Amino acid sequence: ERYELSEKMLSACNLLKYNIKDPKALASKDMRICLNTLQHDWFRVSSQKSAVPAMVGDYIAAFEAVSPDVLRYIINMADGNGNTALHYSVFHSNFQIVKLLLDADVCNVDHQNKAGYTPIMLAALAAVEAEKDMQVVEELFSCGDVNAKASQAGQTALMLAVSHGRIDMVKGLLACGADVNIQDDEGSTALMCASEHGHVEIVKLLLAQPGCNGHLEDNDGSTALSIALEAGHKDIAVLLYAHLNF
Amino acid sequence: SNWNEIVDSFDDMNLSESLLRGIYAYGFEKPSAIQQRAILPCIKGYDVIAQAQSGTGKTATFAISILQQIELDLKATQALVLAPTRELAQQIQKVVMALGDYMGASCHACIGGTNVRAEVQKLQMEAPHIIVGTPGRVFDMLNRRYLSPKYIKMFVLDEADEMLSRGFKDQIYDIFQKLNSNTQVVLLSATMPSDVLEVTKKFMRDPIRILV
Repeated sequence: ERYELSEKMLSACNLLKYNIKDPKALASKDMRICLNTLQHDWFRVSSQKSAVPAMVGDYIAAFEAVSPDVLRYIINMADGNGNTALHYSVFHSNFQIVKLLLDADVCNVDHQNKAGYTPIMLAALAAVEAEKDMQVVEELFSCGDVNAKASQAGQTALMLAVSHGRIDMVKGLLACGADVNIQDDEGSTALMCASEHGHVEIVKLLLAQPGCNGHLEDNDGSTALSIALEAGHKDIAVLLYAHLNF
Repeated sequence: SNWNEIVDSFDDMNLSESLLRGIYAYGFEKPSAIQQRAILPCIKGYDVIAQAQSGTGKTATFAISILQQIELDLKATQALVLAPTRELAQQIQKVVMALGDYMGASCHACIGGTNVRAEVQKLQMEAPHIIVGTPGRVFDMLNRRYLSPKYIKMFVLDEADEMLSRGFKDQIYDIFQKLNSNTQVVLLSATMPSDVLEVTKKFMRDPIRILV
């Protein structure tokens, strides 16, 4: 029992296929009306909290059935805030839908919304209930650019996860090849953040990564060691000292 | 009262039709004196000091000014409003969202009763056109780089005397450190103690002073 596209959605897809290789026709008023109807439909189906995985999968199958170009076009649609279906899927913790979008293999995983964040950065701060969800999350991490930096403060997913003390998420990001030595706009690393916030276990996790560079300094000239010392975290300071000078 | 022009009608205040529709749908008819005197030069971008009692229609003034100032196609924070309490911040947010029911602007409330993580994820999805909340939480979001001062051109301090009575002085100064120097400043306060006057003297330039 497969979900079927509505007539207006199917015909919208047909018009899309008709003019997908026609820029002037795509930019015309009526065609933009059509594309608006289609986009509102797609986001209604894929990006609400109460969205249904089987429906989205069937719709993807139908989109490809019309044309792969149509599928790629629709999947990567973004609203007024630059958010795509992947963004909302991650944000709503609808990871079955996330998985379906990934399996489509035409999804732009590294698209930044107008806020400046990727689906992976959203995932770093997303609620993950079961192990299945975390599996989907790690597949997302491995698919896209795990080392991308947010537009606002140059934050990576790892830095965001560390900043909120999400140990398991940090583990996941590290397991999926997140670079530890990347610096943000202020020159801060995940190690410095963990040292400042006082996350001992996260500090241990980062230091245990091969090639973790504890010599790096922020724009103030501060290292993770000096930050730990200044913040009164002496155990972390001893960890970092032992790491740097042995 | 160092400014001449006073306008007795919302229809003359050069507001967009969306905002006007929102105003008249909300339940307003004719503007109270404070709006009539303060709304226009606030939209113009002047620093403003308003001294009126709680219940003279203070909220709607900077609500209208901000809502008119906002560039809606710019998906970034443009206005920051501070309040002494959670309840007042929520009230201001409700009013702003009600007056902008026909506009399409976003208004988020920075209160301390919320889970930081989820709020940050919401911010990751969309940087709200207007932020309104308590000094401590707002500065928390500024300091953790989750809220950006890059596009913030409006800084409103609702009931400054109240915020200072509850000891938010440090937070207010810190937020002044965070924001850009070209940021328009608007302060509302029933009383004018030494600290309020000191803040207005330190950070405001050539302000429009109004007493009700």
